[PDB]
Amino acid sequence: MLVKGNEILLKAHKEGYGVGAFNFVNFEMLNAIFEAGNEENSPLFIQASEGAIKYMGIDMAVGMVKIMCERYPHIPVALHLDHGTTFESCEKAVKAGFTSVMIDASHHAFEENLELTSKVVKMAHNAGVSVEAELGRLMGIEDNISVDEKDAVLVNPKEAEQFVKESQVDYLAPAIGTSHGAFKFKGEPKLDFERLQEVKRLTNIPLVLHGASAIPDNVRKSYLDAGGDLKGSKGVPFEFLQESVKGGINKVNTDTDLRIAFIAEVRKVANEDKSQFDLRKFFSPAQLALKNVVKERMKLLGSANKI
Amino acid sequence: MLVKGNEILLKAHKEGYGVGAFNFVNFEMLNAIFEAGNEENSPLFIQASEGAIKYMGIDMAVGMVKIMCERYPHIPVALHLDHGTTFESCEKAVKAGFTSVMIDASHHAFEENLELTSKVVKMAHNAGVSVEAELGRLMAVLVNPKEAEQFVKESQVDYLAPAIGTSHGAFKFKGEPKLDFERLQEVKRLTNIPLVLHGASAIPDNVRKSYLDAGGDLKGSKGVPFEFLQESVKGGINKVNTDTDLRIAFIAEVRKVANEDKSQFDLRKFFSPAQLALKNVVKERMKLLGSANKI
Ligand SMILES: O=C(COP(=O)(O)O)N(O)CCCCOP(=O)(O)O
Ligand SMILES: O=C(COP(=O)(O)O)N(O)CCCCOP(=O)(O)O
Ligand SMILES: [Ca+2]
Ligand SMILES: [Ca+2]
Ligand code: NA
Ligand code: NA
Ligand SMILES: [Zn+2]
Ligand SMILES: [Zn+2]
Repeated sequence: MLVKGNEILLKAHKEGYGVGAFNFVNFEMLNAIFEAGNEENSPLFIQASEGAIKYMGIDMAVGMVKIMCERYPHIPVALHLDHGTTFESCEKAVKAGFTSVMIDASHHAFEENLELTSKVVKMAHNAGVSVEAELGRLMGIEDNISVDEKDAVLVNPKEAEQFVKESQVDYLAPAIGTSHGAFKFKGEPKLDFERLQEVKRLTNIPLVLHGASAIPDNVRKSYLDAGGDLKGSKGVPFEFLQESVKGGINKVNTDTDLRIAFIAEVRKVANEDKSQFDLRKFFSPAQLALKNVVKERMKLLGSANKI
Repeated sequence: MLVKGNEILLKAHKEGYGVGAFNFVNFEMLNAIFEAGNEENSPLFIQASEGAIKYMGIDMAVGMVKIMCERYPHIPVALHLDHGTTFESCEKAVKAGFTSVMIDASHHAFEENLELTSKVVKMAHNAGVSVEAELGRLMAVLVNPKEAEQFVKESQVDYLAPAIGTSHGAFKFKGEPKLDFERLQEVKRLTNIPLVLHGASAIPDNVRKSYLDAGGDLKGSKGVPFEFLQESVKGGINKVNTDTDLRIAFIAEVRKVANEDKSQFDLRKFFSPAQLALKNVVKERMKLLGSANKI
């Protein structure tokens, strides 16, 4: 059933596994994510960014989710606002029926981030919805990066301790070296697992990893075979995602992998039959590929069979 | 708001216009259809086939439509089961919240068709939803006006789909387009109810061109000319099933995006243009059929 996000992540935190948080922009993505959760018997964060809410309309985002939850009442699901940018946006999401909201003010100074985050928390908690906030910048720590300029980019763990204590945020996204999109690393992947472990120790709450797509070999292969361009793309290795969970990550934001898998099949159908214009013949294989990405990720993070 | 199909077709029937009935299989198609209705101030028949209902889940088909009706409360909308094949399928639709259902037993003997249709009509009318049935082969083999007269009186169906020369899909005519408008008018005279044209896509020139420019193949395809559609409405057609045109327009833009940027994998970048092309096909059709500005 639809539940507050912190009910799902507190279980993950205590039992030491990670729960995939999967973005959707329409029916096909949503359906495939839910079918994956049903087949793997796994809890789920379903998320929509502000741009996805603009695309769908917030009434439709929430609406489709509630219908899916009624279809599969046994699956614990949190409906989560991804990268909320203002108090007002988080407020609209609460009113609309989201059960978790991210207020992302990581680009603001520490005092402003904490102030805005605390304001959202007071509002959300009053409505019985959980809150995520973020510290650090979601960009790659390039090689030859200043030893100090690294501490000006990644999460400052002492900041994280105070941040969580004063804001009462339910979960925290600490930047440890990932970033959004298909182009995460020039050269070999590297994440600050020491930093992660220090944050987990200091805060003792569920933590969130953004930019956690892996760009699996089979997915890259499907996209390339269908004539797509992924030159220079590098995701977070499966081994790193498991290490992240060991280090205290409980929510794993995954969006890019889903879209590559999905669009690879759309491109393939278009390539292989020029006369095809039944939408379902494009979107059925696309759904299956996305579903399969989600199912494998659920097993990897250890959320499979945790319902 | 969401209304029984007869509310919409009776007005169209009395005032002599046609109302486009547009199929959807997901959110993008449904949103573009509704935005068309909003921009041309037109009533809407939104339909889902048995196949589309399997694809979406009937719970999602109805749910999405109701959300859209709440988004655009001024637009009269009928939610219609296209090509129901059994009593059971029609009943599920009534129970799920459809406000219109087609029971299609056209391929059966006249007697079986009338029998099954009368059963659906009894259940549906009991629940306040309208019913469409079909007579004739959509490809003698066309509707028999005297059969239609009897079929309508005994079955009490709200609207009828008489076969007059159309058929589904992009390949409607080997040669020149022809419809039996004489047959249409006789059916209209003898039944005096709203009539439904299936296989009504036109495959417009701009849509065909967008599809071919995008690498698609439409060799040999031919739809119902705009002029013939207008002649159909004049002859008594009030519901005009349109599906193929929307899909070609939509998929043309999807193909184009795939062609022009191999690195693009944001779904919205594919489906935003596809929605706009679909919306524009539907807007023009609303104007053509005369349902524009009827709100
Ligand atoms: O951390 C992530 C995903 O990480 P990933 O890119 O590795 O999958 N997320 O927060 C999801 C990304 C949201 C962006 O979507 P919009 O373009 O609609 O704003
Ligand atoms: O009459 C028509 C459409 O006519 P058109 O093909 O000229 O647009 N309709 O009844 C629509 C047919 C819908 C079929 O879709 P499925 O494949 O899901 O069964
Ligand atoms: Ca941020
Ligand atoms: Ca038939
Ligand atoms: Na988030
Ligand atoms: Na129909
Ligand atoms: Zn993110
Ligand atoms: Zn039809």
